[PDB]
Amino acid sequence: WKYWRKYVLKIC
Amino acid sequence: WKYWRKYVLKIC
Amino acid sequence: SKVSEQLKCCSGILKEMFAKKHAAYAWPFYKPVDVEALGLHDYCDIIKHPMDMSTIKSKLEAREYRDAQEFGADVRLMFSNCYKYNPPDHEVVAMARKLQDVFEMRFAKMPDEPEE
Ligand SMILES: [N]
Ligand SMILES: [N]
Repeated sequence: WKYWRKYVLKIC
Repeated sequence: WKYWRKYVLKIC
Repeated sequence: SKVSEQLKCCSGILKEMFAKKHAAYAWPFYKPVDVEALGLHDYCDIIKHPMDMSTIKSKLEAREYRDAQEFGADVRLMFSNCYKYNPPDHEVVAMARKLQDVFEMRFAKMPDEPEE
C-alpha cells in the first residue's frame, strides 16, 4: 500500500 | 481510498 | 531570457500539481515509488528510469533542465512509468490520466515568450 495523509492505495 | 469521518470511502 | 522564465513557469505548474485541489489523484506521484516498502520485486525490472514530482522539483532547483521541454519530458516519464508498470484498469492509471490532463493543459498554454 501507498499512503499519503488520509489516502491509501494498493499498488503491490 | 480515503479515511473520511469514520468511513473509509473509495474516491480514486 | 525566455528559457529562464519558461522554467519559472514550469515550477509554477509543478506547484499546482502539488496543490490540495488536485490531491485526490495527484498524491501517488508526490514521491519516489518506494519499491522496498511496497515489496515490488518487479518494479526495477520494468521501470529503468523512475521519476516522481519531488525529484522533478529537486531537478528544477538544481537547474538540471535546459528548458521547458526537458522538464516536460520528465513529467511524461513519470506518467509513462505508471502506465507501463500497472494494469491498465488499475486505479493508479486513472489517477495518472487525471493529473496528466491538468499538466498537459497548463504546459500547452504556457507563454512562448514569458519574459515579454
Ligand atoms: N498490489
Ligand atoms: N476511485
